[PDB]
Amino acid sequence: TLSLQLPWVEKYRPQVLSDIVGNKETIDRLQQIAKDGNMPHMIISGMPGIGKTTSVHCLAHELLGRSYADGVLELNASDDRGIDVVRNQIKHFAQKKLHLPPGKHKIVILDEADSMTAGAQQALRRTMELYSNSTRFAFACNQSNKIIEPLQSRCAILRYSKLSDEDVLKRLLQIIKLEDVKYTNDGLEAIIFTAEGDMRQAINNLQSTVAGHGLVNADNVFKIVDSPHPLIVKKMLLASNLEDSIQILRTDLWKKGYSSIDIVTTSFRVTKNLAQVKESVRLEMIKEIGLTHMRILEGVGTYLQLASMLAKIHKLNNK
Amino acid sequence: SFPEGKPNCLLGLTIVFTGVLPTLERGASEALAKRYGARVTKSISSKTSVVVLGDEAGPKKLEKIKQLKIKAIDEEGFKQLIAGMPAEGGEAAEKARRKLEEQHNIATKEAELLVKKEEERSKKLAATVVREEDKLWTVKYAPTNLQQVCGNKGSVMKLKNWLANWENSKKNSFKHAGKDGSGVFRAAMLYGPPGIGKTTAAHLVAQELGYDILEQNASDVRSKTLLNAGVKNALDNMSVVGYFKHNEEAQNLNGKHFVIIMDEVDGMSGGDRGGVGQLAQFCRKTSTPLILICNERNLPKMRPFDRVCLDIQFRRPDANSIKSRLMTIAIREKFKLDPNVIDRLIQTTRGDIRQVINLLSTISTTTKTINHENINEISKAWEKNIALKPFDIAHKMLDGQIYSDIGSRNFTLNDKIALYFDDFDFTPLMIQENYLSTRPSVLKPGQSHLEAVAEAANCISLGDIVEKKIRSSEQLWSLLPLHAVLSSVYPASKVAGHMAGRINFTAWLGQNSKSAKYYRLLQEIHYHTRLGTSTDKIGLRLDYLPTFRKRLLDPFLKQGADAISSVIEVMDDYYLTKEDWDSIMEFFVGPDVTTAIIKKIPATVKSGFTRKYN
Amino acid sequence: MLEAKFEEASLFKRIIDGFKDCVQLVNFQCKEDGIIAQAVDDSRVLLVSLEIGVEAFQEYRCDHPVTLGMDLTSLSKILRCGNNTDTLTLIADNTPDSIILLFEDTKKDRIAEYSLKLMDIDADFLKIEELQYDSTLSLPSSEFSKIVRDLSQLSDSINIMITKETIKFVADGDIGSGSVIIKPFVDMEHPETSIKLEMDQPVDLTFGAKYLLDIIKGSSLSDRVGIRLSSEAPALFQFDLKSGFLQFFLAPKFNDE
DNA sequence: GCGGCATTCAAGGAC
DNA sequence: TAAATACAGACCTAAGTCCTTGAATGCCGC
DNA sequence: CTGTATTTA
Ligand SMILES: Nc1ncnc2c1ncn2[C@@H]1O[C@H](COP(=O)(O)OP(=O)(O)OP(O)(O)=S)[C@@H](O)[C@H]1O
Ligand SMILES: Nc1ncnc2c1ncn2[C@@H]1O[C@H](COP(=O)(O)OP(=O)(O)O)[C@@H](O)[C@H]1O
Ligand SMILES: [Mg+2]
Ligand SMILES: [Mg+2]
Repeated sequence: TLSLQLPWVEKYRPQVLSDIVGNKETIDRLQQIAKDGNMPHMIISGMPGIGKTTSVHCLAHELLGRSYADGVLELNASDDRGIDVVRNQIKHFAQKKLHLPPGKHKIVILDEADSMTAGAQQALRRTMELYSNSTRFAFACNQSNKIIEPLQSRCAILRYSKLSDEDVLKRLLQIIKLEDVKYTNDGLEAIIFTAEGDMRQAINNLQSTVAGHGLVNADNVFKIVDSPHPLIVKKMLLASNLEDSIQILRTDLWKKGYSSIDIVTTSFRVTKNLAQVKESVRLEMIKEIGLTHMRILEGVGTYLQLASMLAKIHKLNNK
Repeated sequence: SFPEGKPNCLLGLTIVFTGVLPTLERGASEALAKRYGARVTKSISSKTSVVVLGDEAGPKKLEKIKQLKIKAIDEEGFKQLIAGMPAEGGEAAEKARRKLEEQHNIATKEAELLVKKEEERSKKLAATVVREEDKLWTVKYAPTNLQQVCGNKGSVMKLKNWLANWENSKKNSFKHAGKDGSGVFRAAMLYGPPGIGKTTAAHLVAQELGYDILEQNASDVRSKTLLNAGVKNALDNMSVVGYFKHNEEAQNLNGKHFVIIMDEVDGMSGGDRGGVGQLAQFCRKTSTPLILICNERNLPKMRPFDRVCLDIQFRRPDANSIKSRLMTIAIREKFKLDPNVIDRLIQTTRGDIRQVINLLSTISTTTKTINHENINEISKAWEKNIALKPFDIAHKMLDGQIYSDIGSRNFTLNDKIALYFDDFDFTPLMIQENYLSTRPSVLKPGQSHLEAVAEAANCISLGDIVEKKIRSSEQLWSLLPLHAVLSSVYPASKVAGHMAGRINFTAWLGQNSKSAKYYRLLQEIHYHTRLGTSTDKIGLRLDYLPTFRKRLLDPFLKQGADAISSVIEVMDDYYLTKEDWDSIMEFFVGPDVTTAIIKKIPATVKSGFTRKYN
Repeated sequence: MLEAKFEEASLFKRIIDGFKDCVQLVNFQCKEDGIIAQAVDDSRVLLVSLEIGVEAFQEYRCDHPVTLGMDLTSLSKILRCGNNTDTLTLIADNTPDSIILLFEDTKKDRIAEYSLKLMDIDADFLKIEELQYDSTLSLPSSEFSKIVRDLSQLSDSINIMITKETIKFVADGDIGSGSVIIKPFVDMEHPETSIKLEMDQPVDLTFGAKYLLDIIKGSSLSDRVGIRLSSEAPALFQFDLKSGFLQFFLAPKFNDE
């Protein structure tokens, strides 16, 4: 081997706002903003792999044309979160003179904006206030709560949601058409099912399946990509008899190499997000799983503790 | 399923929704009520016209309705009221029509004003260069004068008077406070939620009163050395731009002074090394007006400013004031907007006018008209996700409706854990403080309040054990979700219901500080007396003190002022001191509390004992 | 288009060094007469003015009065690269977005072309009206710089007292105080170190020590300093050039009671 | 003898 | 004088490391 | 929540 080829995430990364299959309303708003100009300050939030960084990148490209090189300051906020960075480099770029078309502005992209420190986040407010007529800020984060309220006060807020199955399927079919890949409907359904609304993860799984087996079929997908781990745990707690829950814990989880701490964390998360049972039952189950987790975190993590967890949950469900 | 009523058919009516309505959610019902112009208030008052009665409605709601004799209406009654009422409201209806006409007239007036300013600017440009559409609606429509500021008129007037009488108070060395109470403090703090106009009002009053503006972002420059370099040298020097710009005509004699505007005061650092204390000391000695603007006032880092300067609270602007401004910016940007949604716009933004303007600018690019039809997706995608204060966290966590089946379906357990995680340092403390002071509404059949409180306290003990295991060695921080449910969610669920009295702040911090101070005092006493006691700290506290009180204090009560020598000898035998003697009497409780016993002792005996100690 | 050729780049290097620690952003206005630059301090307490005439350049070119918004830190970084024996050429094209600095060696053919991005400085053009002062003197820059450096170690406030043809520099700090008394004298064989003073009214002003240090940091463009006092006007601290000057307008303290 | 920069460390915050 | 609503009560300490960040220490360059 | 400050009735 001498070299590798570009991954389908990067090779088929959209370069225009039309190629994005995300939320139609916000994408159309971004297209209209790019067509008209006067882009306002914004923060885009959502879950990983739904088209947040790509959307802002294509928006900046379409807005600035050939002036992207000298009009876009793209920094990973987690990479550069120091208050000194905002004080010196961001400030100098904001005051920098640049002759631009009468509807376009310099764009500051702050990727992973949720990781910025408090000092830089507070220092950015006056920087974005005094140079708001020639410098525009677009934050890309996963949690809006990590950004201070005054920072959110001066900008538009774009909450991206999980991609629907139809959009992911359409993008996947477009990729297969552009790559000439042998596929099966069951394989694409499995890819979507294990994607859980993350387009990047779906694309990566599809590319890995093609490179490893060649045929996108459900059997191959489940062989190379395991089924979502929380679903087995959810089936495990919701068992009617203790024997079945013990069997799932033994075979699907313990004999497959899943660590005890992972199992207890997944059970905690599933019971937190569970909706089939009542509130009191859920809180009592979380109590028992938390006690077992406390036992595991001391290094007592074995199969006996998880067996006791399931037995005590089944006692709780036994009225 | 709801019939299309005539426009503004509910105009002029005050509607309060009570109970749970099985067809429409309470929020959806409120939005639909505001859709036809009905005024929605959360509390039943004498001005309420119609109250919509639902299931499980609070009993004191019903008592208030009974005393006020206000008509109670069910879901079919609301159906008929929507269907049959004539358009535009058909004695409150004419009053609200006059109000709406006044708002529309004011909107048109300031629209003509704005287009006239644009025409004047174009004429000036022709006579002689940022393009208008390149500016945000926030900066293009920023208030150019105090008369365009909406809401907080009282605070603006107070700040204006404080700034105007600043020189008069300085001439008297800030001794005369005056009727307004402003003039003794040389510095002014402005605190409130972001985006209400505190900085705008401060700049407006600074420029209107002739004071030369000096602005420095506290968060941008947060250092003691930087503060000394840029402010100390600026505290008592005149301005160059103030002299060079204009000094010949008689405008004002205070144009060579400085008004120092420090924004983002809460953004500095804390502790002694932080500039917050330096600026607090600056607020004590200065020859120029000092105006500070902050978003969060009551903070541990912001403690020094609590009493030093004069505080001004800018609150959430009223909807009525904001309606005129949004109407003006709507007619000027030619996008249609009815006022019936403005209230619902204010309610979801939590009174942040900058964010409302930003939302209007961002959304009008695609939807040239915004109506009651799409308002749900507008509000749902622009909700203010801010961390609630610990008091609101305690109020929400102890709400009996939340743990009901409908509440559980709506406000899921994940939302409960997020509410705990909004402030995880105080939520368990508040929950433990005020969980046994709520009247329950989720008691199981055959369970009393005492049983529920006992189970809640048991879960509190488990949560405290988890918290100790977390905040100790091995840093078991991944157990934080567990501490979410054991300390707060489960105990609140056990005793959920209505709030009987008031939500008291957790007293455990104060008792902890008092216990630590008493323990330090006992440590000093024990290490002073170790030469004779040869007993541990707790052993000296429990047993030695009931005898030490009798050896020291009782002779003063039973013998007068001739027992000073014996007490002095006893205290010198154990190397006891005056401060130690004062601290000894503060340890006893119950039937033996010396807080009044020492006052009963004649002052002559105390003076003689102090002289003997000296 | 503009193409201005200096004699030595070190001259502009010292010019930029003189007023780089007081202001950060400067508008350089270029006209057929030369270059003028006025900048207000971030505290709006010290104004910096600079004039460089057409006779201070080896070659000068200007087709229209042009404004250049420059950051002094970046300018110092660019000019630090040059040496003492290079010719410096400032070049600006139509629609100025950047300024080119050419360093050309006279003994070799090596050329160093640097680019500096301009800044948008929304500052108003004010007029520095000249009015007769009450006291105007000239004394060596080195001596004044030494007095400021010694007196700044006690306090941040410096009292200037010109009375009875005596100059008094007073620094009253937390630990003691410091007073310097100077009597003007005319020394024949070198007038360079002489003190030429004209006093009409005795003036009592007070200034900031930090601004004084920032002003004396430019004690490399001349031998003496033209120091002009006024009781109701900011003082003028001037360093003369071969064809221009560097003035500091320093606003005094409040002379309460 | 300063001038400048780099390195280190202590104070606060977060989980 | 009442409606009508905002909205404020209050800020903890030991602990473990990591992170930032101001400021002092330290050295080299001139 | 109670209690108080502010705005409008
Ligand atoms: N009362 C008001 N009336 C009209 N416009 C307002 C009002 N308050 C704020 N705005 C708008 O909001 C913009 C910014 O207001 P600011 O005063 O900067 O907000 P703020 O209250 O200072 O909060 P910060 O900056 O986060 S501390 C102004 O330029 C106006 O366009
Ligand atoms: N809506 C979408 N349409 C098309 N491709 C998408 C979409 N969302 C994500 N992707 C793919 O995911 C890759 C990177 O996603 P990215 O936008 O960085 O995720 P995030 O939104 O978490 O930043 C891109 O190469 C792109 O091809
Ligand atoms: Mg990304
Ligand atoms: Mg502000």
